[PDB]
Amino acid sequence: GSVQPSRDRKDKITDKIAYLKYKDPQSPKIEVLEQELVRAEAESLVAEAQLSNITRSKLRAAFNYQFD
Amino acid sequence: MHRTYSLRNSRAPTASQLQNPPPPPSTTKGRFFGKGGLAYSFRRSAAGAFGPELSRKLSQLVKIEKNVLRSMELTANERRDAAKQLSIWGLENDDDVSDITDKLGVLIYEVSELDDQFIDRYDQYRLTLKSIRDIEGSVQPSRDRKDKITDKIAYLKYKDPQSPKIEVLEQELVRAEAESLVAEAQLSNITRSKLRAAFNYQFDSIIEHSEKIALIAGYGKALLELLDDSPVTPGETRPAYDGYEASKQIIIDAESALNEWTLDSAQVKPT
Amino acid sequence: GSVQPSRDRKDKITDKIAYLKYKDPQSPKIEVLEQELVRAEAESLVAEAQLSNITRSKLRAAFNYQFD
Ligand SMILES: O=P(O)(O)O[C@@H]1[C@H](O)[C@H](O)[C@@H](OP(=O)(O)O)[C@H](OP(=O)(O)O)[C@H]1O
Repeated sequence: GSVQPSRDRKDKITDKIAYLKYKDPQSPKIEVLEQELVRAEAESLVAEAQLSNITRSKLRAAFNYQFD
Repeated sequence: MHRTYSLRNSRAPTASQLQNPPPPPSTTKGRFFGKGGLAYSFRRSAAGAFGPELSRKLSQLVKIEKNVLRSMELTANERRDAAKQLSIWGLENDDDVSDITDKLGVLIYEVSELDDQFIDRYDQYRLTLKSIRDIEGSVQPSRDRKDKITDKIAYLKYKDPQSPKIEVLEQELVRAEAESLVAEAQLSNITRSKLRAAFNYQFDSIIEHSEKIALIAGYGKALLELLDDSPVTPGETRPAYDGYEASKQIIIDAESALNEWTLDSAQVKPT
Repeated sequence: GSVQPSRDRKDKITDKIAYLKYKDPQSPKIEVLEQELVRAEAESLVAEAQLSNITRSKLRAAFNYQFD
């Protein structure tokens, strides 16, 4: 639940970039938005890994304890 | 630098001062500023207390640059209209005066034309600085969020160490740190480039405008050198003035020199 | 005056393509619209040439006649 908002924000930034590119290509906000998008992508790249690292361990430990 | 190297607010003697004594200060310098009412002050103050704290100063600088650029347009318009008025006034006089005055008005008329291009380049430089302002203002919230997360972790650790929110908060903190590590680099990468480019453009524009103005003034002096003067006794009649052709050649040469000049052919060579 | 509507239609088609790409990339109308755009471009390529061919001739002839 804590992990999800990062991907939410990345999707929002991507949608904003896609809309603003269509509206007018001459806006000066393309570069800053692209930099923000690449920053969010770099963050999510490690966020997904740290989310997927612990699930397969905690689930296994809990189920082993329950079965014992 | 008279102010820096001496506590006096006056002007230290120099070569120009030694050659010619400095003129008295202008009498039409009133105590009241009269800086276009309170609109300038409002534009100056409102911009510095609304947006993010990081980009507060650059907005003020942009507004002040806008005021600077705005003033020169009025100056150029007034100078052009002054030239027009002088040309109008010179008509009802002698033949030589009715021509020299018109030629001088025509020559003076191009200062506003140069100032318009200077203003355009100034606006370009202002936009270039505004880009840096915008990117730094967008950069700040990431560090704001990282600081907030760090403070939350520090408080929750003190409140009770047995809370299960330590691990998730620590992971969020490390994620924010990893994001800020590239955010700071991408913020610092472009400032030293955009500032350098904008200032180089501004200096090139200043050099070009100053050299063109100096050339125009020199050719104006050359044209005015033709105006012959001699005292006349009462009852005498001055000889008919015949110098129409020379002035036309002078102004044609001025046009040719102004058009031919390029940046690479700058006459001034700094040491 | 007769030449202008071709470029008007080409601009309209380009704007429609640009908007529909932003709205959703999964629409099946991208290919047909792109083909229509390339057809309009091929038409305008000769329309501009045939417009510019005759102006410099008719203007010159008319002005020569007037001066004579
Ligand atoms: O003392 P005041 O009320 O402010 O008026 C000034 C001065 O007393 C004269 O009236 C005038 O010089 P002239 O009589 O020669 O025109 C001058 O105009 P100027 O500043 O344009 O020279 C005024 O600024």
